[PDB]
Amino acid sequence: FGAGPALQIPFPMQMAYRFNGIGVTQNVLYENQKLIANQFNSAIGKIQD
Amino acid sequence: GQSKRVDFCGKGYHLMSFPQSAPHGVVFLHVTYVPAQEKNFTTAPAICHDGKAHFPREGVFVSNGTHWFVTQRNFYEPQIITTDNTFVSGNCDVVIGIVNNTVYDPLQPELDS
Amino acid sequence: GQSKRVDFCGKGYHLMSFPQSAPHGVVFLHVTYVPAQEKNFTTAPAICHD
Ligand SMILES: *[C@@H]1O[C@H](CO)[C@@H](O[C@@H]2O[C@H](CO)[C@@H](O)[C@H](O)[C@H]2NC(C)=O)[C@H](O)[C@H]1NC(C)=O
Ligand SMILES: *[C@@H]1O[C@H](CO)[C@@H](O[C@@H]2O[C@H](CO)[C@@H](O)[C@H](O)[C@H]2NC(C)=O)[C@H](O)[C@H]1NC(C)=O
Ligand SMILES: *[C@@H]1O[C@H](CO)[C@@H](O[C@@H]2O[C@H](CO)[C@@H](O)[C@H](O)[C@H]2NC(C)=O)[C@H](O)[C@H]1NC(C)=O
Ligand SMILES: *[C@@H]1O[C@H](CO)[C@@H](O[C@@H]2O[C@H](CO)[C@@H](O)[C@H](O)[C@H]2NC(C)=O)[C@H](O)[C@H]1NC(C)=O
Ligand SMILES: *[C@@H]1O[C@H](CO)[C@@H](O)[C@H](O)[C@H]1NC(C)=O
Repeated sequence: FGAGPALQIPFPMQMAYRFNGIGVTQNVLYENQKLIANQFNSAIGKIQD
Repeated sequence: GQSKRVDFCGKGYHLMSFPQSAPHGVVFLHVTYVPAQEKNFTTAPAICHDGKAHFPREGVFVSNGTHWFVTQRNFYEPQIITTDNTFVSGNCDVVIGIVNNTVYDPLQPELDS
Repeated sequence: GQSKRVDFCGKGYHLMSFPQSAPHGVVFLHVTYVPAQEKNFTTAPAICHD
């Protein structure tokens, strides 16, 4: 959305792209989706605290 | 050079730049690539072949309603999903959104004839 | 976007960021990837086959 028209994508499928962008394959996110989501939520809560 | 920094050298994916002298300054003409004419497709994190999960190597799985193709994420170039397009990373039990489809083997038809 | 600049947007491999307005400023929440639970292995530059 910052380089042209906004192209919709599911958030897990976008986190897959952002994992690929750092050198980690897509299956790492897809197989550990629940753990990654829980870690993200816990990190946000700890930021608030 | 070509910069990957977002919005550093123009709105869009930077292609190149041209300098021009101006009174007491410089003028950069930023030539950039902007996507256009979007189209909506049904997508899938992975495709479940026989007892295996296939993820696209460099691309994304889309569907035109009936068939499943693998394309590049920045330009609609649908390709038939084969073994060279994807890679196997286990079975179809841990991926949420895995879709049943056939991955065509590029070697077996030639070997059988 | 996603930046490959080191330590520009957090300690680790940058994944994403979220802006939040604050009085007379902006607060970025940087979501990054950090390796953990390392293990030792024996490595080799190349492998000689036939
Ligand atoms: C989705 O794409 C597939 C593959 O291109 C289309 O199937 C082909 O359609 C063309 C055009 O009618 C036919 O000549 C081919 O014989 C079809 N191939 C097969 C294997 O059936 C399909 O029609 C497309 N679907 C939609 C809804 O556009
Ligand atoms: C994709 O194909 C697999 C083939 O195994 C399907 O899994 C079977 O689904 C049937 C119907 O629900 C069950 O009776 C079988 O027990 C399943 N087999 C196994 C080995 O799990 C799966 O449901 C298909 N997926 C979709 C979305 O249709
Ligand atoms: C990998 O091996 C290194 C040594 O090559 C380990 O480093 C040792 O760490 C212990 C515990 O702190 C120290 O007592 C040793 O003196 C360290 N050795 C050296 C040579 O510095 C390291 O812990 C190993 N890593 C893992 C994850 O097992
Ligand atoms: C395993 O490594 C050894 C050591 O480099 C290789 O043995 C050499 O083989 C060549 C070719 O026959 C001989 O000229 C050398 O004298 C051998 N070296 C020694 C120290 O005996 C061997 O080829 C390697 N095997 C494979 C399959 O790569
Ligand atoms: C389909 O794509 C168009 C652009 O071609 C987009 O504006 C629209 O929101 C999409 N329709 C949906 C998501 O239902």
